[PDB]
Amino acid sequence: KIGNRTITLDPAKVNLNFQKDHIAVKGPLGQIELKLPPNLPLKFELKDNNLQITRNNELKQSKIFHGTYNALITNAIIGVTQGFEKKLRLVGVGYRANVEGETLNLQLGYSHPIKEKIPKGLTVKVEKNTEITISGISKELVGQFATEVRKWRKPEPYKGKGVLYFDEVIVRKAGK
Amino acid sequence: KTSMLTKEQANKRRQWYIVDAAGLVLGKLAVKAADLIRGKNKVDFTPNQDCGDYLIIINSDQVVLTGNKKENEFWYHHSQYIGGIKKVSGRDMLKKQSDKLVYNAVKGMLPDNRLSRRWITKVHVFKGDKHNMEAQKPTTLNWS
Amino acid sequence: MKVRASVKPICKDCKIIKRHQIVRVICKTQKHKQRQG
Amino acid sequence: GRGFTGAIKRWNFKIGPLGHGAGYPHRFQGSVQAGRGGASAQRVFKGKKMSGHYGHEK
RNA sequence: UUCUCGCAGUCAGACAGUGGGGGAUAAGCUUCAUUGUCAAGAGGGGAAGAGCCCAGAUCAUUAAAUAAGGUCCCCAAAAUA
RNA sequence: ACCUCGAUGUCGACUCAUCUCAUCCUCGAGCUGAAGCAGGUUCGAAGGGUUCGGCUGUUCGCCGAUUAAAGAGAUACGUGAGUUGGGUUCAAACCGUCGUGAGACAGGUUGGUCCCUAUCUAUUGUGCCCGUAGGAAGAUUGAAGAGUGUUGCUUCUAGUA
RNA sequence: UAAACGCUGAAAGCAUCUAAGUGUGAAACUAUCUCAAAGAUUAAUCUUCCCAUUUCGCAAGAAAGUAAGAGCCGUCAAAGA
Repeated sequence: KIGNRTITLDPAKVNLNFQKDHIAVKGPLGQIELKLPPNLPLKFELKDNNLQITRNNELKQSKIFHGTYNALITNAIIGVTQGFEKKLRLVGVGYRANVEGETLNLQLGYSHPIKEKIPKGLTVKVEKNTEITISGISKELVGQFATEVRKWRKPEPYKGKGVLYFDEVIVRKAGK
Repeated sequence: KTSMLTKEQANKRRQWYIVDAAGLVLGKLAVKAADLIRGKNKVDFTPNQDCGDYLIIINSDQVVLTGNKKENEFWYHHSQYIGGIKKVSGRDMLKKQSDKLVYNAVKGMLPDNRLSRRWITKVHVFKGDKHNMEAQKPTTLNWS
Repeated sequence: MKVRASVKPICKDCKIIKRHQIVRVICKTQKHKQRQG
Repeated sequence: GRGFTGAIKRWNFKIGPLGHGAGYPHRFQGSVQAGRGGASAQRVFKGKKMSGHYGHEK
């Protein structure tokens, strides 16, 4: 499963540091500060080119963390080595996007243009006026920022117009 | 008939102490606090007089509680007005008034008594650590 | 979502979730969302 | 300072018709009854609009 | 708890449990029989409570064993796993 | 069939309103057999507000007009030790019926007496003595709360999506 | 912050707004608008002024009770039964 699954390590630049209750990771993409609860039910024995986790006792919280912590560390590793990227497609004839500095501004169905600020640690690339590329090192922050972008405009079932999470299929409705 | 049980006669005196509350829960700390304030733990208890001692609390803003009662439990207090009920949570007290919270918590276990009225005020509750009461040379202790 | 007293599998994609001690059902259709089990 | 004012002016209330011979009293606080008996209200409640000294308020 | 004699008193009961009937195995309702209480007899438990539980009080005790019941504090009264 | 009938005065109309939500509008969210608009739908949601006129003694109820709406309950079918008795429930009188008769109608009909020098608590204002620790005079923190938290139309964006 | 919308993310290798972490969001709530205030006995704080007129009592001023102020009385008003 996940607790029984162990993941290798490629410490070309990545190194690990044990904090009081946190984890300091250094790699190609900045420094990663893993926030974990104090008095950790799990123990992360890290060796050369390998890491294995185990819980010192059997608790439902500990049983959950047996998979939760492993998945979180794996996601941290894949994020620091590659980053988390997402594409948003703004479909609409009058729906247009652009970015100046950290200020991304949109012309939408509202007569009022909408402005938003790029969060720290995430990079936004406006490759096209109808395409946005978010690239961070943490999946949580990029997902939350994508939600903040999409809350202003969402696709409609009658006719696709809004922010698709890289052009998914939607239910088709009709009306004249 | 009678053995003429005799107790102290105005020979009372209250001793000042210093206590810090950071890890104890409200109820199990407050019960012993009340027992110390009334002098219940002492052997020369007299209700005709007072036999308790002074007490000063340090850093009451750090009191912790079990479970989600900081966000789940609520405390009501009614003032005689429309909408006079004030409803508070544990975290709000940690944000606005923890000293008053613990003060009324200890007062709630006090008996309906004229002396307990004069006994609840004998405690000096501070969410900090410095006060003029330190000049009284209190006997610092713990587990009250 | 829908106010009920129980929850049933409306179709084969009606997963049962417990969000904030509240049991709801998520499925393909937006009309397939219920609450109050 | 308006001194001893009336609740009709202190609270700016309205008085109904004076025709049909509707008794002598017309300027009063209205009905102070909310409930009676030891089950519903049994008293006058705190925070009731009543007359008194008017003015001299910063 | 037999008879006689003298003096009576009461019939407007109620509550709780059981078996019911009526009412709806609705009603702190009515009708009943039975088992206990108050009435006619207080007390402790029951948050304070006539009918529930433990229980039946010559008086004085600043004496002991207790019943029901209870032991974080108010409020005497325990802890271990 | 009960604490109350050696007395707990009511139907309504005017005044005072309050609280609550099973929310009517204003607030927010979700689904649609939600092209838009106008919506229906389910919930959180009690801060504010939710009309006028005619008839009925009638509360109610019917009708017309108007706003976003003209929500629903409780407080002794709230509210006379705050006003009125229009009806209602004293005799008085008639109509229709009944009793042969005194009379009665859960029929109509006309009018047909509402007492109070405030004791206390609560409650709205304002003072007297003391406290606030030597006496006096100012300025405060804020402990605690309270008032207040209504909302429509037009235009632009734009007849734009 | 409620409802509600969420990201990561397990048990449940998928997935999941929740379990840890991380948010948005209600005419309601804590404030910001206004009133008011230490009898807030919870009796608080700051500043200012007055002076210790030799000398006592069951504990100190019997006796000169202020150099400060207030009160009694009058004129009154922006007050005001």
